[PDB]
Amino acid sequence: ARKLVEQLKMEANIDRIKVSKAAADLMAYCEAHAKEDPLLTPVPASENPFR
Amino acid sequence: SAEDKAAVERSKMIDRNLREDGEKAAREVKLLLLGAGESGKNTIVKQMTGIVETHFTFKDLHFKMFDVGAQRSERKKWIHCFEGVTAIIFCVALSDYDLVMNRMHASMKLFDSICNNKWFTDTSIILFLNKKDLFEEKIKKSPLTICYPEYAGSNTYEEAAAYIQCQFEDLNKRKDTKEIYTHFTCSTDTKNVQFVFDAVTDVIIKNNLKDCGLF
Amino acid sequence: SYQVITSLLLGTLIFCAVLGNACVVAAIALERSLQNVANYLIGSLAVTDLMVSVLVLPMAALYQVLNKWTLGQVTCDLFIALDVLCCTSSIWHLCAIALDRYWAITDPIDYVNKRTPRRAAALISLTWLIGFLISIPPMLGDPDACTISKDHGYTIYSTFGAFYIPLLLMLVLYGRIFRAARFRIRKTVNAEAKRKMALARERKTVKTLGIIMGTFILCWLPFFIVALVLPFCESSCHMPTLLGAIINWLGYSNSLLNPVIYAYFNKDFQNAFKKII
Amino acid sequence: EAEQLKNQIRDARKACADATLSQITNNIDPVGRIQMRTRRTLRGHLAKIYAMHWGTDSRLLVSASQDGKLIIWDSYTTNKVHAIPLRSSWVMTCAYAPSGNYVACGGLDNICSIYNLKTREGNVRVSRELAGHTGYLSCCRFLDDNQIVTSSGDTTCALWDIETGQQTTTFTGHTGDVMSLSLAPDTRLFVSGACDASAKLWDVREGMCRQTFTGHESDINAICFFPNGNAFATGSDDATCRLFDLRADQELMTYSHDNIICGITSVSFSKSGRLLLAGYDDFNCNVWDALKADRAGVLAGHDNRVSCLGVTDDGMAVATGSWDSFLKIWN
Ligand SMILES: CC(C)CCC[C@@H](C)[C@H]1CC[C@H]2[C@@H]3CC=C4C[C@@H](O)CC[C@]4(C)[C@H]3CC[C@]12C
Ligand SMILES: Cc1ccc(CNCC2(F)CCN(C(=O)c3ccc(F)c(Cl)c3)CC2)nc1
Repeated sequence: ARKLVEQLKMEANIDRIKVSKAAADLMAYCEAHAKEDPLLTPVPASENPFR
Repeated sequence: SAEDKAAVERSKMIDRNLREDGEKAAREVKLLLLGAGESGKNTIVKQMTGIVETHFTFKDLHFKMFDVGAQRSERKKWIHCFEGVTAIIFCVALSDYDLVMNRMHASMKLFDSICNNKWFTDTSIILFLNKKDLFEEKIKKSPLTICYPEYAGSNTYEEAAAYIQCQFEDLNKRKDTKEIYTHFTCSTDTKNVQFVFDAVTDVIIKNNLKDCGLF
Repeated sequence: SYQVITSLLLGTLIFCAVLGNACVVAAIALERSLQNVANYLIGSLAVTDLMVSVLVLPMAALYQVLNKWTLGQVTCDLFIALDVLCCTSSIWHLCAIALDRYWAITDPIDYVNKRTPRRAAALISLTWLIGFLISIPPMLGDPDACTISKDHGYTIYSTFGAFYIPLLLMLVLYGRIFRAARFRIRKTVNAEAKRKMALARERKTVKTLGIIMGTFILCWLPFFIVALVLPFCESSCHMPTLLGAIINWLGYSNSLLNPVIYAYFNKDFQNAFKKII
Repeated sequence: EAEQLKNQIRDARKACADATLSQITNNIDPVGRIQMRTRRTLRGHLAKIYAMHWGTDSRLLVSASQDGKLIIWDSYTTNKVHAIPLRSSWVMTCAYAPSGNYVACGGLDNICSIYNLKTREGNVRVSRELAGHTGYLSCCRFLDDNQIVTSSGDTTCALWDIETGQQTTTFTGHTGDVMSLSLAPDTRLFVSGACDASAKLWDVREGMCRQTFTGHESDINAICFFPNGNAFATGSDDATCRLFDLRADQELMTYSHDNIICGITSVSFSKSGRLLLAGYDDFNCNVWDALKADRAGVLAGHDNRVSCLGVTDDGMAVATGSWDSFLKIWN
């Protein structure tokens, strides 16, 4: 109906970016935050609150 | 460390409260009421927002019965929340055999789904069959063959009620570890709580027999 | 060569009993689903059998191998007292298990409302009180021979309090349980399938009660009928040493067999073993 | 109409991508495999655990159990801090306030109960009751001490004002029951998954479905927001997890394996977002890689299905709560 078609009318009028650009942004965030990620590398027990 | 001592005392008292609440809730017979709509849930509750709890004691035995009729959504996303209830009290109105498919067939489908359910493999069902007098009036006014086309009995209480009971028992598939306690209830039958007490005691006895290796 | 075979054959039995009891206790301790009243009784029985097979079994094997008890006399009295404490404690653990099963099978209302771990604690305390009060009278009142007292009075008192009164208690409790369970199975009963299931359940309860009573009887009855008759007819009938030792170790094997009956046949314990290994 | 209008969106789904994320992401070295160990274990609940939520302090955490209890821990010292009794014991969700002064819960009672925690007298009282839903309250998430966003089994999400007590906004459009709910880091939008295999991104300010993604093939159970804020991850009963991008409007990566056949109950992201952790019906929590779609270890199983998990905002710990009434901390 009118409500159902309005639910997706604005979906067409959206800006889609390149998937390569999105992957580059994700890679940049991961690499700029990889250093401060205790789950990636084993955190030393000195600063680890779970000794 | 005064803060640590206070935290330890708080943990100890919280553990005490949790343990005592668990002990209180262990000695309660958990019952799950059902029914495909106007099958007699209100009558069963009166003679004894989203979920209604009826907590009643009979012969020093506590029953807590949960009705989820007002909960209209996908059942499988919350049905497991009732895994471990002592018994299921499924209610079916005998007068709904002719009403419209049929409310009787809808009740049968719901009964099958929650009986052969994988969260309710080893739990017993206390089936009620309400409105026997109205069922008699309706079978005098019209045959039962509308609900069950493959029927050849007479339009009397005995044959029709027995066939309905047999059809509802046949839906059970876990015959090894569950049994159905069919009863016939009217608006004046005062033995319903007695029957549910008998069924609960029987299932507890059978569970103890299985635990000791004698069943 | 004959003294090493009889030592290894007894050491193997002692090791099997110790490992079995230790495994049962470990399964109960390392599981949260196995901490109920029934499993508490079974695990107390397993602990008692562990005490038997760890304390009184190595010294019994040493006495069997070295025909002479060179380990003093007060030590012999102490070991006899500990033995007649632990064995009667095992028997009364069996009786307590039977009585708790009887209460659970007869009274659902009690089973739901009043059942608590304090009931199991009281049962175990009564069992061990009986054990101590049976073991202590010998302490109150051939050097190379360690045997129980043969006074007629204490002999009949201990044999009845540790095997005959417990035997009658278990017999009547399990008989009433048998009739109650038969009534339940008949009450539960297409129709042919229902009656076949009822007959299968009846055979199952008959077999379980037979296993329990056979483990009790075939183990301790040959020991206790001898302990009752021999002190009255010392010289009328000869008691061979080999046959007496076989009877004594037949009684001793009850501690080994108790886990195999009460825990190693139990589905919860089997599941705990499978999950822990 | 709507079905015809969906055609151009479907065409753009493949026109804007014309590739796969694996080709772009296959040029980086995988991070070293991590063997997380159960640092702490929280006990005290007596029934199945249905939800948990880390506090913003990275130390406290709430947990909801079917026994009728909502417990609040202190994972660094394992000691209890609170145990709120419930009006209804059929609780299936809980939430922690970002301020930490409030805790939400809800379940089959079709009402989101808000419990205050800055009480001088030391106990807990219900600050507000929100019973405008006609279905079980599957999920809830605080935006502040004033506004919350719930999602119920009546195929409806709702932005509630706690002080007003009424639905300030109602998010409709989900065909099935909404089971999952995640908030964007800026809280200007949120994403909610439901049982119709669709995750919808809604703007809180306008209350309109800004985006819709139909990647999953079964009932979505869990959802989380990537730390970047331009992507999110979704886990369903199809034994698979997916990552979708807000700007790209396309599913990027799919996480699945032959050793996983059961449904996913909870998902979350790490501090950098590199690792994706998801708890399954097979007792296990698997740690994935958001840039390579390869596993980085399986946490030691609970005794029952793991119903919830949570990665701390600083990435310092991962809690998993299961249907066996235990909460395991991994680090
Ligand atoms: C499997 C269960 C029933 C426990 C083990 C029971 C059997 C195998 C045990 C119990 C007591 C044992 C006996 C105890 C003592 C002796 C005396 C000596 O000559 C060594 C063999 C012999 C004769 C043993 C043979 C094996 C035996 C009969
Ligand atoms: C009331 C009662 C009496 C006796 C018993 C069981 N009594 C078994 C034995 F009669 C078997 C033979 N015995 C030994 O072989 C033995 C010898 C030296 C020892 F140091 C030990 Cl420890 C055992 C002595 C005990 N239950 C209850």
